[PDB]
Amino acid sequence: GSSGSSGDAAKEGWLHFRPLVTDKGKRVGGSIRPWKQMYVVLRGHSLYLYKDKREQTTPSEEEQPISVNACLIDISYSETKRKNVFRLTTSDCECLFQAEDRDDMLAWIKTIQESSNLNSGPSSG
Repeated sequence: GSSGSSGDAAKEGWLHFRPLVTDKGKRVGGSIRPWKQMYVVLRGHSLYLYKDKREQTTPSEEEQPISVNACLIDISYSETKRKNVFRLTTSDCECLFQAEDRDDMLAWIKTIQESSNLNSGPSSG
């Protein structure tokens, strides 16, 4: 699916990004911030978040990009009042992602899981 779908991002849409931790050499007592709502865009193998949908062409503003090339998605536990939420863990850091409609959620999980996974698809012919 190349040279067709407009844009340069596999998928895009508003989602709640809740990181588990960013630092390692720091002893903190509790998460730094709760569920954050920022436009999340998937371009290639990196996740570019945005506090607003004013402009995508440009990179993030304050939140650094996260690599998903080797991440691990898993339907977040079914305990959080938040429904249709998938948990993603990148070799660099870990975070969460919520959705609106189940159908929509599944879409993301797939799209991403497809990017991270080996791109050894049939590119012959």
